[PDB]
Parts: sequence; structure tokens; C-alpha cells
Amino acid sequence: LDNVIKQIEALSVIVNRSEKADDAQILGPNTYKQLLEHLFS
Amino acid sequence: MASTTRLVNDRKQLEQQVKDDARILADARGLNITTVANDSATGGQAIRNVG
Repeated sequence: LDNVIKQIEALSVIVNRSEKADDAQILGPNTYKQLLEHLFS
Repeated sequence: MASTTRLVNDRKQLEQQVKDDARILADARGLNITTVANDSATGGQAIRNVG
């Protein structure tokens, strides 16, 4: 019951080495969405 | 010290003149440059923000 968290720490550190791309800083193009509109005269 | 002592300098001067006057008569033509390209990028690690 003492080494149950050593494996967790090792797995966390190892998966931390798997590099992951971040889009936190990158934006993309977008368009306004057209809302339903009924007009008559 | 006679005319024999000037043989090596004579050969030096003769080689210089031969090179100089072989450069004059050599035909020179322009060549097409076909290597222009933007392929000199730099790598590195991204400074990703944390928050």
C-alpha cells in the first residue's frame, strides 16, 4: 500500500513526455451564423 | 652568381604570365542560375503558454 502511488507518479511523468500540440494560442477563420427570419409587407 | 641563379624566379614569372594570358583568350559565357529556393528554415521548441 506504499508503492501504489509510485506507479501513478511514474506513469504521470512518462505520459508527460508524450508531447501534445496546443492550439491555446492558435485561432481560426469563422463566419456569423444566419438566424431564421420571416419578413412580409 | 650568374644567369643560372635566376632560373626559379624566371619560372615563377613565366607561370604568372602564362596564367594571365591564358585568361585573356579564354571564352566566357554566362550560366543560368537554377538554385533559388526558400528552404533554410530554423527549428526549435515552441514556447507554449500555461494557464
